[PDB]
Amino acid sequence: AEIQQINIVGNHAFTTDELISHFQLRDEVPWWNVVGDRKYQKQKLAGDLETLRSYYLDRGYARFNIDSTQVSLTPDKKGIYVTVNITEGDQYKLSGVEVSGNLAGHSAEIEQLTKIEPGELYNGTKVTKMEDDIKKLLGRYGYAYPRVQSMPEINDADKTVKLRVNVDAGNRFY
Amino acid sequence: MSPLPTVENQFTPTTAWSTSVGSGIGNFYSNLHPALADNVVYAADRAGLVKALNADDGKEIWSVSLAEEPALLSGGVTVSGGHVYIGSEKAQVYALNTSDGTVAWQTKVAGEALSRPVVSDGLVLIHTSNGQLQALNEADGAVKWTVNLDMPSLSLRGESAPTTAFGAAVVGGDNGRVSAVLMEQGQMIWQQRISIDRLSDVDTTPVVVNGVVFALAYNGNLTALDLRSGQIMWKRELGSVNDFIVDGNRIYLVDQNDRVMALTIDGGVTLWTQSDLLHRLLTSPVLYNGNLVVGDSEGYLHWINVEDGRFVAQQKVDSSGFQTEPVAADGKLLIQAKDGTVYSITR
Ligand SMILES: [Ca+2]
Repeated sequence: AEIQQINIVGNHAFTTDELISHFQLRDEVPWWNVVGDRKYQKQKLAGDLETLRSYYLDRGYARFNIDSTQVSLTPDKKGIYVTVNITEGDQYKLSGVEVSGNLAGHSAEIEQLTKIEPGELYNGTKVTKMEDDIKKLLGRYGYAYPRVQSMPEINDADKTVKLRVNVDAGNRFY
Repeated sequence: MSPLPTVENQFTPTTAWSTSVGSGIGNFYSNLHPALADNVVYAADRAGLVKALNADDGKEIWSVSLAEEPALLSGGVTVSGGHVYIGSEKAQVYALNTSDGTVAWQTKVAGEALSRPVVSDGLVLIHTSNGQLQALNEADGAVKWTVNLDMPSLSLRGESAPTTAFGAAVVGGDNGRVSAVLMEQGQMIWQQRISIDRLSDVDTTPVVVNGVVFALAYNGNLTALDLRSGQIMWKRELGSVNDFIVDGNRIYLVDQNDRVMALTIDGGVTLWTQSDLLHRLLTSPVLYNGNLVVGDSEGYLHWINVEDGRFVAQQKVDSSGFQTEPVAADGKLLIQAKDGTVYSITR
């Protein structure tokens, strides 16, 4: 069976067309890629939901949520419908970044990695890359498996997000 | 599929008129079909075009565009009380004025509004693809109440349109349950299970007759339920997504493999079966001048005698094929082909 439609409901900031353009699943094979098909796969759907999530999170929408998804078959069993139901929420700006935990005495260098451009939108991928910068920094002092977790503290009145970042440097390795 | 049977017609059915309605629904499987009220036909296409046509000659009275997205018009058309109701897969429900097609109101609903809108007790009932049943006020479209129905992991495209009786709505669910809800405030009254081979949608419209609810789930069963309590009276291992007919003391149905059948209302014992149209993807049936009529994916209409399941006629009508339900009322037989063309058929 082939995907007849990939529909998004609740998307007012971006067109359905722009959003699903970034998906692995297709309800339409574009002329410029021959390899593509309209076959459904569970794993691909899961990946596409993360793509969609990141699409909004990278663009400031800290409260973005996928409310539900439906997959259905047509009665003749030849067609598949995919529907993603979302609540966008508003755009959020970064107020601050607080870092805590086992920093192995590198607080200062770490704090200079968590600087904020004034008036910066929350960006999910930028948070991940900040985490990665911290891991590499600790990696340069022997700590081969540091753990970092970032929890967004959301202020719906201010439309601001404060990042609370926990760091555990872990074992030093020779 | 099953090849076309050779039938000697007992009468010669013809086309009284046909009128194009944009590009119809094409291969997008959905509910969208014509409505008839006071000698006017109302019909739409998926892209957003809606027309009112004189029911005697198919000539246009008005034509509007709900795109100016595409609208993805999908559920309906239903007409009642001066309003033309249409649900869309952008989760909109429109109420247009019958006189000129102006939008009286438009409401954002909980999800893709796939079901044939059902009007009762001053409300408009909408069943969404994410499992919500909602009641909208007829006069301004405001949502009065919402009932959440459980969604399985996989289902069949389409949503059950509820029937109504004694102030309750009785609706099929996508998880094999029939639900009765009070229409005053959407109070859940009772829920009864009547169910890929685990697919179990009740996408059919329940039929209520003499304190009994008849409902049909895909992969089985056809069940009779006590209206008051939801208790199962009897069941038959038959399955469908197509609406069925209760008329006289007969049940007429088209099952999920396109067997046409007549059963007794009292126990569901089969009177006859007609299997020659197997897998030709039939529309749900309609009674027209004594006969059962169904359309198929190749664009034929088949006329079937209700006493014995015998073909009395067949006509080649439209090359794009049929999918959505035919409509028989006020002396008319109407059907809309996949390419949007509306036909008025005369026996
Ligand atoms: Ca369904």
